[PDB]
Amino acid sequence: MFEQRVNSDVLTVSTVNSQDQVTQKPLRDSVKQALKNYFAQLNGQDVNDLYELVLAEVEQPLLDMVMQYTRGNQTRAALMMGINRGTLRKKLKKYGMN
Amino acid sequence: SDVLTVSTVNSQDQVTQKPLRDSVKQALKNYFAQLNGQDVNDLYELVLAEVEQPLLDMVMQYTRGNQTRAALMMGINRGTLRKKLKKYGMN
DNA sequence: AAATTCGTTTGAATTTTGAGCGAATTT
DNA sequence: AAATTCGCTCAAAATTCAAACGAATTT
Repeated sequence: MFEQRVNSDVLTVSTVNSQDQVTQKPLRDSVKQALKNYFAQLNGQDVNDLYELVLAEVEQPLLDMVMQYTRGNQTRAALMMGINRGTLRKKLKKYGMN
Repeated sequence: SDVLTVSTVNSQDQVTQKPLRDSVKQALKNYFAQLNGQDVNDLYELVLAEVEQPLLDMVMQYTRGNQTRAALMMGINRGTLRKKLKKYGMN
């Protein structure tokens, strides 16, 4: 009765395929494509912040949406994100979303 | 100005970049829509796992398996990296 | 009014980090 | 032959955390 939903098909993105059909592909693939395009435009420059770089780019929308979802309620937001309320307040401050 | 972007196509077959954060936002809007007041519980680990794996995979490819250079690129500790690789069983 | 949330401290648990080391590997 | 990396430890620096609690909001 319940079809298996793989973890990679939980957060998905609309894409267009070779037959102009709209399909959901994992968010993973978005991250992969972003990184591949990032690496290609390096041309051998040295990197030292890739994790923080990727992390900000992902934390900001996550907080944005979860704050919209809870209608500004930091306690619920912290509770559905699975992090301490203080950690959440910290992150929100970090991205000027307070 | 945006270092992390993905490729989009519009109805006129024009390709265009968009910030990765738009993808993340879309995926989440879809997630929240699909569940109807069901409880979300560990959304941060959820998203974080969805992002750490392709990151590790791409940086390990770029450095041809060299964990030390990977860790240096990412700006994390080599131990932290080994740990994360263990976590997603890619070692 | 009642409850919930906010805003903040405080100290404990957990995690990340650096540094050091011989073994194994790459150059 | 050398240099680099790995695999692994120790402990200390940093971060996350669960509690508080009154003030401030919301229900």
